[PDB]
Amino acid sequence: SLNPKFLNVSSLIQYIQSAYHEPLREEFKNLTPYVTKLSKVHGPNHPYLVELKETYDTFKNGMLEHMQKEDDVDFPKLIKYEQGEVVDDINTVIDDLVSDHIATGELLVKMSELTSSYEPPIEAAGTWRLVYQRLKALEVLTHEHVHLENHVLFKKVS
Amino acid sequence: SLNPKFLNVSSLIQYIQSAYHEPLREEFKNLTPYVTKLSKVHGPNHPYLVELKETYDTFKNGMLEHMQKEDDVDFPKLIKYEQGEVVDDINTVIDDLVSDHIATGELLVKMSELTSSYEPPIEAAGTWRLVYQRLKALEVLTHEHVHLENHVLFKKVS
Ligand SMILES: [Fe+3]
Ligand SMILES: [Fe+3]
Ligand SMILES: [Fe+3]
Ligand SMILES: [Fe+3]
Ligand SMILES: [O]
Ligand SMILES: [Zn+2]
Repeated sequence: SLNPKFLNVSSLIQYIQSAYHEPLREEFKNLTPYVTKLSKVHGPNHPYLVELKETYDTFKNGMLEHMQKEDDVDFPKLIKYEQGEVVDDINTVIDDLVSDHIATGELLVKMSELTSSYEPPIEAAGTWRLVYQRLKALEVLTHEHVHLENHVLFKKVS
Repeated sequence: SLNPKFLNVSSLIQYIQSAYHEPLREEFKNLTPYVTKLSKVHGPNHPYLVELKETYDTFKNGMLEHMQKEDDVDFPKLIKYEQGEVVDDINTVIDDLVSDHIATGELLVKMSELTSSYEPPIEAAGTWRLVYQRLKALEVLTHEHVHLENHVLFKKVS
């Protein structure tokens, strides 16, 4: 059980990528077909499952583009700033990054509302219950991720 | 709390250095005079105290040179190996580094045995109680330090 205090910016970014980015990206690939099946089968008579599908999709692609910007563009800046080099939009960067976290957040709220905190109705079975199950764990994984970035990584630079 | 398995060999090595190596060095600066003093004072009265001074000093000079071996020659050889460059001598390193861990190992046992189990007599006061506390302190940081290397960093490359 590491103390993050002792991880520098470059290594903490690494941990965030191995523990959160790469695990999230993979799950978004495995879950997505289940989430679309649930909406195609039981959406016809449960419309909220389609709102769930549509919301999950938006949260999903929101994450994936966001991470790409962090990995390929914005974490490199967070490093070179703490590596001394002049990065004059460091405050801009960090601001857009929380704008993104906030927004993905109120999206996770929406999914948690629609599912009633991921408790299936009894008349759910099979896919329906797995979808809820995995989303709940994804909601948890996403909160940890962003809390680590927000309250650890973004404070080492500012 | 953070999971060390997700760090790669180079991020983990940085962690070892900040969290363990640089602390241990700085503590050896601070604690060494007290050991010598407690040995000088109540050491005649009780000789096992000077057995302790000489045992601690051996474990000190040991750790110190062994961490410089890792910092200057062997944590490089491990990074360059994880990075894909051709490092033979790799298991020769991993095997000497545990040769030195197993060493500090049975040595820390003896310091602990010498000093009841870091239990100070009823005669002890001031100097004598600080040293035992700071040693049992130091004794546990080394367990963490050499358990991290042994079962994470070394099992990463192996
Ligand atoms: Fe991220
Ligand atoms: Fe993020
Ligand atoms: Fe070490
Ligand atoms: Fe070591
Ligand atoms: O993220
Ligand atoms: Zn797109």
